[PDB]
Amino acid sequence: GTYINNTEPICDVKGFAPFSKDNGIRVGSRGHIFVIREPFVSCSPVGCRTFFLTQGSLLNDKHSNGTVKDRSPFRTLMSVEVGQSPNVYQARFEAVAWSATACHDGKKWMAIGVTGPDSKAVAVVHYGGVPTDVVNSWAGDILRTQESSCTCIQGNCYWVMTDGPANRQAQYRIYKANQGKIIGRKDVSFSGGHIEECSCYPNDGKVECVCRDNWTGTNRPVLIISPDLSYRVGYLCAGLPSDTPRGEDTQFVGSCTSPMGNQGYGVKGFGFRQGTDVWVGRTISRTSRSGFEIIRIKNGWTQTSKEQIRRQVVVDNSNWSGYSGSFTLPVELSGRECLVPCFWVEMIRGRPEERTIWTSSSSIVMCGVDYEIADWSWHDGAILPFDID
Amino acid sequence: GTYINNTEPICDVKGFAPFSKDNGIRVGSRGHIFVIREPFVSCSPVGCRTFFLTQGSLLNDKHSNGTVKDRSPFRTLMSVEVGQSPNVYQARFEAVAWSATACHDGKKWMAIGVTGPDSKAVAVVHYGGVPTDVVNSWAGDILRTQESSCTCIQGNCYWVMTDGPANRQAQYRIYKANQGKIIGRKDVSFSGGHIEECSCYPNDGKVECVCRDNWTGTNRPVLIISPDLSYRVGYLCAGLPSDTPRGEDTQFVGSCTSPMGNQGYGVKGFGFRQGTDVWVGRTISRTSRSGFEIIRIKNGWTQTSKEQIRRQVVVDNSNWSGYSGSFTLPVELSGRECLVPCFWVEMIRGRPEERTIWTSSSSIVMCGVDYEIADWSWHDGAILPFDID
Amino acid sequence: GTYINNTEPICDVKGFAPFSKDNGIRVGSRGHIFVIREPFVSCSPVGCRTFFLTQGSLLNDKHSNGTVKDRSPFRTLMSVEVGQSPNVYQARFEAVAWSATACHDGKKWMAIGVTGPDSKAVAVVHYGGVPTDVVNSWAGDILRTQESSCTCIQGNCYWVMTDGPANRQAQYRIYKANQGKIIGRKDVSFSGGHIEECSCYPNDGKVECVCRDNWTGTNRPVLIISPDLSYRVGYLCAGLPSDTPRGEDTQFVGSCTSPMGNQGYGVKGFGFRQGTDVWVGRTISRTSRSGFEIIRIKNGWTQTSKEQIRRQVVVDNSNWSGYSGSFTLPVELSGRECLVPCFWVEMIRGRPEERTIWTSSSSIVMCGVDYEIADWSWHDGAILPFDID
Amino acid sequence: GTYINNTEPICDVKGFAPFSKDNGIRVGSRGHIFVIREPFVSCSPVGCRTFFLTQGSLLNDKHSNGTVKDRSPFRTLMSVEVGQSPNVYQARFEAVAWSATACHDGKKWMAIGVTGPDSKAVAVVHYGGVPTDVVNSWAGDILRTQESSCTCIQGNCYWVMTDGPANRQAQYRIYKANQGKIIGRKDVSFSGGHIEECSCYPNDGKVECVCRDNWTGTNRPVLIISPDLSYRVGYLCAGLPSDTPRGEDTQFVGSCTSPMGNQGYGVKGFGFRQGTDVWVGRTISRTSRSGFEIIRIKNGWTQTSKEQIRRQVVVDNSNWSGYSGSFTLPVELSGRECLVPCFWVEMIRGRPEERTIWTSSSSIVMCGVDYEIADWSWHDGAILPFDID
Ligand SMILES: [Ca+2]
Ligand SMILES: [Ca+2]
Ligand SMILES: [Ca+2]
Ligand SMILES: [Ca+2]
Repeated sequence: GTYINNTEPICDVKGFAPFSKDNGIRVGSRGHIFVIREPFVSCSPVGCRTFFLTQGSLLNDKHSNGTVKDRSPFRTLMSVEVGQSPNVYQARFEAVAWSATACHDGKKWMAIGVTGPDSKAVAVVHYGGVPTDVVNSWAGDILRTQESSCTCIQGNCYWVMTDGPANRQAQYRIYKANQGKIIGRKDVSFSGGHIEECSCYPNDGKVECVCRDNWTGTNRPVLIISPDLSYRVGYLCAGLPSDTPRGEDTQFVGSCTSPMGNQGYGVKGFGFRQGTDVWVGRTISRTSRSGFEIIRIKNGWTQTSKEQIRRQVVVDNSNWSGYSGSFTLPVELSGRECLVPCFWVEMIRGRPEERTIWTSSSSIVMCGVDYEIADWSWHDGAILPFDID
Repeated sequence: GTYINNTEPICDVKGFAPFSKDNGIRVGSRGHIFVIREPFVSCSPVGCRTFFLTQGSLLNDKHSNGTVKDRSPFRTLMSVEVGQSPNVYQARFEAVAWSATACHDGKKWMAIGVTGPDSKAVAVVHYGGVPTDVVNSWAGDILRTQESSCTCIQGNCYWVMTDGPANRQAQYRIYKANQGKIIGRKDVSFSGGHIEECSCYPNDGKVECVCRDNWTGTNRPVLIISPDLSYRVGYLCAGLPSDTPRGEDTQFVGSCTSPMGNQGYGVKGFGFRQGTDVWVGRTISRTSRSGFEIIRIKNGWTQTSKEQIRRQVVVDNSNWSGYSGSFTLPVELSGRECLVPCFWVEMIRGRPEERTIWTSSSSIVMCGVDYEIADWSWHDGAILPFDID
Repeated sequence: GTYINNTEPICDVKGFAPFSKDNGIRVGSRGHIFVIREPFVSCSPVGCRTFFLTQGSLLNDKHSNGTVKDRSPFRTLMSVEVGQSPNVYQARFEAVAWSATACHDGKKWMAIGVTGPDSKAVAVVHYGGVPTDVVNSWAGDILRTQESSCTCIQGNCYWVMTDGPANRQAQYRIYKANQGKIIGRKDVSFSGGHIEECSCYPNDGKVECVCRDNWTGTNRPVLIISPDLSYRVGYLCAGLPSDTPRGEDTQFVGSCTSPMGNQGYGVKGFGFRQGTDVWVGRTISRTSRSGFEIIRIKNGWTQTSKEQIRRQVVVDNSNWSGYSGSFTLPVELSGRECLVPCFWVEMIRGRPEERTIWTSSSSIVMCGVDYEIADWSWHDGAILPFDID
Repeated sequence: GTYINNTEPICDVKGFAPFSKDNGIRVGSRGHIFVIREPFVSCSPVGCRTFFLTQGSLLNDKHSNGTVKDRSPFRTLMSVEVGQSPNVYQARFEAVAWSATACHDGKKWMAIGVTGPDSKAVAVVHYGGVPTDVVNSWAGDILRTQESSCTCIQGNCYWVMTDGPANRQAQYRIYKANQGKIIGRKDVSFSGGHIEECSCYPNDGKVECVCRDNWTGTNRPVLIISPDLSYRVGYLCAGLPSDTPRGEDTQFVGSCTSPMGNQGYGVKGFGFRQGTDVWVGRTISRTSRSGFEIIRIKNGWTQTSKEQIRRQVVVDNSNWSGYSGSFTLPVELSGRECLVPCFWVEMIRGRPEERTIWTSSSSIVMCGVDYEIADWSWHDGAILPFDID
């Protein structure tokens, strides 16, 4: 007995409890902490890990100068245990990557890193610490993936990739792998729809993803993947937009099928089905990546509901946030009969918003519980500028 | 076979042998050492760990500026092995917390961290590295806990919490948990009595705690918890006060039922029943947190005894001390038939007493043995001010 | 079940996927990273490790002054997991050595370090973390070895050593060991031929090595070792030279038996048999250790072929490279039926080519896959000079 | 199966091969390395560890100022794997101690640290990471022990302690322990003889120690302990003195029963019985702690032999040495049928000999092999003064 089932329903939860906080930038003032982005969480049967992209550079060093390309040859995926800062001396090497996803099937870690050139990039699949397969760019335009946990059901692991334009129609694929080896792929037909940077989780033996529309939608697309790779694709039905930037709530009319709101740009974000309701994350500000709030919509997975019945602030609107993503706790760690829904929020510090040569981020992680949880702000807390500035 | 019984009597001991000393502040002059408070010890079947609260900041860095609130959003519970300094690169993440307790039931670590807002704070229970339950503030006034080892008997783990005023009547609860899940709670009726920051241990299959009175008592309250959660509550009978600040010994009349001494303030401290005698810890000074001595009182658990029959100095009255707390060694590590009683002393350095921007502490840990042990001073030993000062 | 068989054929592969990159020098600007050379990779059943030679000195420290002899008494072999920087606090001690090889037989690591004086040096064999045997210099002229993975087949581990002149005829031996103990040696007769710094791998139950000629050959010698230690020895047949320095390709006529090209000097490098084809590594420049390319030659293992059918650039010719070496993934990690061929490239920074007091290197590791992989440059990326300069 | 037998003869060896070298001071110029003394080696069934005494202070920090007492309250015993520098972030806490011994019985580590006051000091026995027993000073004059590996035979572990004057008659005891608990002690009658800082090893099911005479002997005492604690005591028979300081070899007449040479002072050192021969370590200089040489004396364990038949220099007489001590490799690591004899040499840097505020040391470790090994110098190699100077 070794593979995780993950065929159970997602736990229905009234609130989200603080899991961990790494304080990485604050520690980085003096300690040896990588400059990072996308601090995503994923879990095995023994514990949860925080994954992150590095530039081979440390905070308070000249190499942190953020003029370096995002898609550089120095870009690597590394990991630490959840709540550990992304420090050099505890870190584990996962992949060469400027885009990533990772997940644990119950026996080993699977990690996928995209590197190489824009026009012909390479996704290298790792399983158990070594390359086992690859996917080459199929559309020759920045092959890329979730930047969050992929999802593993019964020994088969699932993720979503995109190749094509960052601001108009692109192409989308879902992938399936067992023990490091790709055993199926499907092209997701979604004309007029855009998909990036999906936040996925298991629920009831399917994969559900809530992704980012970077073309015209201030709502988030939703992708529901069956193990045979038939999928359903559309938009989160709810009548509140959860992308950033977005328009006022009052203005918004939702749509189960179309992007709405007619604005470009975006941020990675997430949501969890709760029967027919939905929990949705978003920044507080509609115009910038500041603040973090999670909102439950009555019937918001099946209807263009604006029925808000819960709201918990996790980062206040005076503080910088960023990407967020989803994962779940396995049953063997949680001890429950359902899959506990959890999320992470990245808190971006430095350039552009602040006068620094560098940019990094830290995180606050939260897990669904059966109780209301009070509002508070678990913000980054670093004091900028730093010495190297 | 996995759960620890801890149903055995506490070892009767004539003295306390040095276990470990981390030298954390001294190392922090150059190494990457968290700024800490409450360095409590707790043990599993494989070893003992030192837990501590951090601020996400390191010694000799600007983030150590101690103007930050105690109950900040950066506050986390972390741990290292006993005698390791609270350094970043060996540390293990336990909880987001500005108040904590932890203990090991024989299979996994249970850790409890309180964070969130004063008026509606959240205790998050961790078991095996993940959230499994919570307790929300029931009195909306700084929900808080032991800052020391909780106690585990036969797979059920016990701790004490307080919600209410820091200087007058507050409310007190005891909690019981199995595998991360709360299975019972009881309100402790104690009118006119105050309870904070309890130091508890197993003895004979009950939980005994020696807590801090921050209202009127220079004596320490005592709480004795049966596994069904019926409890006995009162004050340590002995005719010597062990709180700080306190009045002269000669002045003092003890009380098995009431606080005595009629002074406010306090410090976390401890004691161990020895049949009907008691070992009690206290600072040497009656007015400040300087020095550390442990005293055995003949019949001091059952009578208002002033019969002192042993005294061992562990920190001299020229050196700063602080909180102290209790724990026990499991039988599987100790190899004995009784539960060895052990304690830790925190040694506070920096503000208020010394001219620094920061405040941290280090520790000396001691374990009961069957021999008299000579007086000495295992003091912190750091040389202040530091560079950042 | 514990010993690795490694009796399987080498995987036939169309390309090489990025495995890892440590970014060691970049991190060394601020972190505590050894000054290194020869960052070779070798793997066990549980993972792959990067081995390296240190000088007991760190980057950005006065001890990194590179006036110290290469064959100094401070020289040690240490290791980290693949893709971890050669940092002090994750490193594992392997041997005292200014020349090395290491490999894992399926039960334990075998490590061999040469130290001591030029005229009578000592190779100390380590197995399972302790000395188990030695080989003393047999020719009293810088006893030395592969600086890469040795090769283990069925519990017996194989390596090649050289004792004698660095620029003319020297003497060569192959060694065989089980559980740390030498069980056979053979002198390799190779008059007029030179062998240094062999890069070997298992294939079909023999050991094949592609070594460096430092006397007259711009082609590489090839050594094929049977388990009874009979061997075949000659030169890589192919009509393209893969040493550096070398002459133009157009000029070159290959030879299965003789060194060709009539130039001295050299660099450690590698190649893999693919049935009758060969993959060969080389620097891009013919005159300096800049760039890295891998080329497949149709029939290049059996014929003086110039039939190039694949070429993948891994480091561009604007960036410094260095030594390269080979290893293979075990079947138990890879999950395949063949031995996946992998290599590493060292990227040298600092003196001579650059104005620094020091010299170190970092690495990019690559593994054979069943797909073409696009050209790119995974270069070191450090920004020199450093502070200590 | 868990306890080590260690009832086998000591391997007869013709030379000593380099095991490891930590380079600790050199790394300490930039890394976070404890200021140490007595870097002794001891081994379990899984590997060998280097133990060391720290002051809670790091190299290049103001706390390294060596005005601090040797017997301070900050003094702790810590350990790392053999060949790792004594760095903070890999170190393991063993005991509070300004004098120590440690050894592994096959199941757990036993560690013994002496701390507390000169006139009534406490040895705390640790087994499996916790206190299990103590020995209080019996003569009220600096209770102290080997500063090297103790010796474990069949689950019973043996060490030697001294209480009394450092320069004239003192009292000596041998101790026996199983699973952390003292099960026997014996007073060693040795009138006119002095014993300090014994270097012991198992051989043929007894414990043999070669100790330091700090009173009148430039020869070393020898102690042979049977498992029932009857002992034989005398001096190493050989006609060459191995203490430092000592008189010329030519002058010396050995003695199996008496100290000879009539000089005070001393240094910890070692020797190994080889049937009736002896290997003996000593500094090269007769007047200072410089150089290291090992010499085999024909019949030197049973006769006042001056028959020198082997000599291997390990540190040259231009370089600082210091204490040395003995240990053995277990059969389960070594794979042999005899106990391999190994030793360590400490290389002292800084005050007194050099102009520094601090004093620390590094080490070179060596293990017996069946071959002559060439002369060389594996010296410390640090470049003093350091910055803090
Ligand atoms: Ca959008
Ligand atoms: Ca009080
Ligand atoms: Ca050549
Ligand atoms: Ca002497």
